[PDB]
Amino acid sequence: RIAGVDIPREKRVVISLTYIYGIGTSTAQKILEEANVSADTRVKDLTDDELGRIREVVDGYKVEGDLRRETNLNIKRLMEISSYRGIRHRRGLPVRGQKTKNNARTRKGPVKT
Amino acid sequence: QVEYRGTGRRKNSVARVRLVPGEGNITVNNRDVREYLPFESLILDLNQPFDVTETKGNYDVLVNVHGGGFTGQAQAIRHGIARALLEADPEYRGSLKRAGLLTRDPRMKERKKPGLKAARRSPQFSKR
Amino acid sequence: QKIRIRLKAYDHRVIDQSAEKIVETAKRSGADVSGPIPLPTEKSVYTIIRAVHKYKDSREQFEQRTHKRLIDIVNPTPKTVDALMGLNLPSGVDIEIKL
Amino acid sequence: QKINPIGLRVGIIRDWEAKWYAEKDFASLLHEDLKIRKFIDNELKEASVSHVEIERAANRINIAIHTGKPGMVIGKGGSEIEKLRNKLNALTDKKVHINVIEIKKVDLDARLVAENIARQLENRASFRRVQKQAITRAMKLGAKGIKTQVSGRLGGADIARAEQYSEGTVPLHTLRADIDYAHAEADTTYGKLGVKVWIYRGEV
Amino acid sequence: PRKGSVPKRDVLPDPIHNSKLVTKLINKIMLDGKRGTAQRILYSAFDLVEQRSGRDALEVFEEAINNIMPVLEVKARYQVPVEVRPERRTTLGLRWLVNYARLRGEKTMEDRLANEILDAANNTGGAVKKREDTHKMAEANKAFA
Amino acid sequence: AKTSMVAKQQKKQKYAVREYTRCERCGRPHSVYRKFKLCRICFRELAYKGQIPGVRKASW
Amino acid sequence: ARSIKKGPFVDEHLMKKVEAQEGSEKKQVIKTWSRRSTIFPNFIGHTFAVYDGRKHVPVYVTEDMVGHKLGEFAPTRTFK
RNA sequence: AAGUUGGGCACUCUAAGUUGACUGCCGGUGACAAACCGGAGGAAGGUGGGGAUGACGUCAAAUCAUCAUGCCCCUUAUGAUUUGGGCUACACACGUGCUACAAUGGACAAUACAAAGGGCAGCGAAACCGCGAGGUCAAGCAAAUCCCAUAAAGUUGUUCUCAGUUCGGAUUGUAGUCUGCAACUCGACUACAUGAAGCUGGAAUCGCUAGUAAUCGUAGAUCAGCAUGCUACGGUGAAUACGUUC
RNA sequence: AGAACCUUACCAAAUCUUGACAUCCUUUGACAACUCUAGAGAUAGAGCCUUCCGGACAAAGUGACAGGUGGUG
Ligand SMILES: [Zn+2]
Repeated sequence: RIAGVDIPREKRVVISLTYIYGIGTSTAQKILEEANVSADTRVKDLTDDELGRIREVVDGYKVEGDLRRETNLNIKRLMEISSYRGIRHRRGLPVRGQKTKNNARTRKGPVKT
Repeated sequence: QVEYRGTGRRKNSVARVRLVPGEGNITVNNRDVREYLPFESLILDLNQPFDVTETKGNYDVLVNVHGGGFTGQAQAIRHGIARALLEADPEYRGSLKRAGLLTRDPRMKERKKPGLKAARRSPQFSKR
Repeated sequence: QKIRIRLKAYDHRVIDQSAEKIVETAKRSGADVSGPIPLPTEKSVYTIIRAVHKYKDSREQFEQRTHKRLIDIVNPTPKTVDALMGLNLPSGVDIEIKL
Repeated sequence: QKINPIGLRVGIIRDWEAKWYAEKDFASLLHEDLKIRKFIDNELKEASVSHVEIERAANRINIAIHTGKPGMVIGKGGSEIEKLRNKLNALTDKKVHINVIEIKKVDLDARLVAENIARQLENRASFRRVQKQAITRAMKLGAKGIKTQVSGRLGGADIARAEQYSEGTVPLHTLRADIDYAHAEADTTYGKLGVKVWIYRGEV
Repeated sequence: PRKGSVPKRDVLPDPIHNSKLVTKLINKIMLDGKRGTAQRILYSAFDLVEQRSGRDALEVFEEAINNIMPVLEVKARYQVPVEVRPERRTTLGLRWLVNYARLRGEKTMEDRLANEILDAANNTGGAVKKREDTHKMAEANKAFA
Repeated sequence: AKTSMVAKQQKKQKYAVREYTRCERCGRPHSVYRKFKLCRICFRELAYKGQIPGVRKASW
Repeated sequence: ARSIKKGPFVDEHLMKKVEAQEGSEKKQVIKTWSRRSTIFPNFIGHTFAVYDGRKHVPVYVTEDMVGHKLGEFAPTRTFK
């Protein structure tokens, strides 16, 4: 349990750390190398000192709830300023200049025939 | 010396093959055959001409082969070995021909046709 | 002490006859010539929509093939140089001389 | 639907009309040649200019005008040829040398026949009689085969159609055959009439 | 609209086993031209079946193909039954073997193929079930012959 | 092409990225080859007339 | 331009028009076609009538609008 | 260190000219014919494999926006210049494709084998800087010489163990690179995070008969920049064709 | 076989009427890259100022005339 989130017990530590929101493969490897820990050692077969070092490294990465709050604040700011990206966020359409005549499902939800 | 030189071709692979009196070792581009080729089936095919001529292990092979992929270069080597055995002894012509090893496989990659995805494959058709 | 002659032409016939002419001129002048050496031909292919409008699937493919010939003169002489520089070749072939 | 026979045979048994080489200023030389050809065509309309070959070397432009009326192009004292040369030198900074080639049998030249029939059509002759007489004289002059075609609003009719006549052999699919092909246009009061002529003077 | 029958291809014997049937099984397993992958898969499966049966891999494979080779089939026209050609027998046997092996639940294709050939040898495989169904429907439609 | 458009293409552009190629024989803006300064249509016509040195129909 | 090594882009005429009358507190509306100009902190508190294709939409500059383009607040297409 | 240079034109290769394949020879089926089948020889055998080549005609098929052109129409505008915005919209239906749903696989490290093209203000080697796309200096090269340019699939080792996951990579946030006067509408790519549907697809429907299909990369025209499209290249490399009832 | 501008033919706005482009006719040149000002620009205001051989060439005015990716395949 790191950053207030449990992680799979039987998964290798490097992969299992990615389950923390804000932690991916690259940052997981970087954290594991900073806090010296075997790459292939499973979290279940892990030492308390290693877990503490991992927590110490992780706490400063600005992940999980703080990261979610920051992303939401950015989205809200662009919505509030009345930017084009804000309008498209409000309308639930692609924001990065895609074509909406077709293929905009991940932003527009399921097809309404 | 006593070198028996020959050429082999397959697809876009050309193999200059020299046979010398030896113990059966095959060197390809200064590398062992069993390391150069990624499968033992290719080695067996290479040795097939020797089996046909009944001179297995009586020659060491030196190969300078370039072009194509691994199977193409292997079969070019086989063609070159058959040609070299022909040069060494004309009496092997019948056995090699019956084995079908003197033939230079003429199959090549067909060009792409304009208006087609490939040489033959055509775009998916849709009435209406 | 060598002179290179590079000939480029769209017609292999004209390039070959020009190469023979220059080789004969050099041999007459007295120099020794190694060649002609046919360098690989450079072929540029152009694919065009045959129709003026629509009809994508029908095409026409043209080519321009430039053939390349190399001549080496080994023992140059003032007579050889004068003959080479005074010799006139057909308008098709392009000749470059590197001394 | 039918390949242009000249285009099919160029580079096989027919030589290019532009005899030169370039690597860098290819486009500039090509469009220089095109403007030269356009100028010659506009200037020698009355002359029976069958065709023109252009070569260039040593900063010189060798023009070869194959024509059926060499006297008209040259002039009695060479004045016409000299004037053409001067105009070409004015158009192009390079120096132009012009040669004139005589065509003995204008009636066996596809382009000359096409232009003659187009001129008659503009004069409002019969699109059938013109082709018939063309094929007759070409065939009597030893042509192994000839084909003529005229398409458009033939007699001014609203519905455009095409009609053609032939005689002898014109093997358009034989790549050996040296078939002379030409297309011309009559600008009749009703519009464009397209004339096509194929001539096969035999093996050579 | 067909002039007649066309010449049939001839495959070379397996380099190690010298068996046309093994060569054609390798070809069937091959996907996208990955002949090397097919070869390694087949050899691993042969090793597994040899280990698990204590009997010759070629012998068990021959028994499996004999078990899963049909003798009658049905073609739409109603469905009329008809005999199966000797080469059609081998083709169908190999095709069904590979298909139902891929359909098995084992983790790896080598395990799937080994288990499927074992089940075919024991006469209790998916290919065996397919052959039984084909024979049953052929017998049911025997009248239309 | 439009005469005004051809003239505007020929004239100097205040931008440099604002330069585009037109066929120099007919003026078609699309499908113009750099080596010949011709669109595909004019290229075909002139290759048929044999007035493009060394250019012939291809096959292989 | 976008690359950091080059400074944020802005039309010289637009920037100088903004700078003019900076001291006076009676700042007026600036008509501009420069949808591409970046918004500098110097623009805060100003009103730009930005051309969106047919008319100049008024845009009021605030702190949160720094770093964006003037065009992002003058939509060009109309839907519903 | 290197075919790097001294030397050589053996080999490969390059490109001009030539020889070769014609049912030519042999045996069967066949009306001693044509042809079909089989065999020898041959690298190649039955128009060896492909390309170009498209008759007389059909559809008043397409194109007046490549070009040209009869007639009609506008001429203070239906002509012309400029900045900005459309052509990129988005409750929706269809065609063509790319990527996947995984273990014949994902990830990591090591190590091979192509062909065909492009390069003048263009190909940008090595070196240094940055994790990165890239930036600074800059050699060679108007080409069988230098560069683009280490191909990928593959092979060999470690790990994952059937899990919407170490699959999948849309979507979005932030931070950058490059081009271009200028990437908001509306470019490509890179780094970190975010990690959607999808676990092989109903009715129906498409391509393909061999170096083909399928898979894997590679190059080029357009082009400042922008390709899952198009046009070409090669690596690995199948299955089946009983038959003409539908 | 390459829509951010250009392309571009469409729209808004600011602008021109022998015209963005061509031939003829009268005058005759120093035209015009270049720097300043006002403009989103296209453009307008004075300078600077650099060319030219019986005439190429290039500017100003006027009338013929230009122009159309407008229609009818
Ligand atoms: Zn054109």
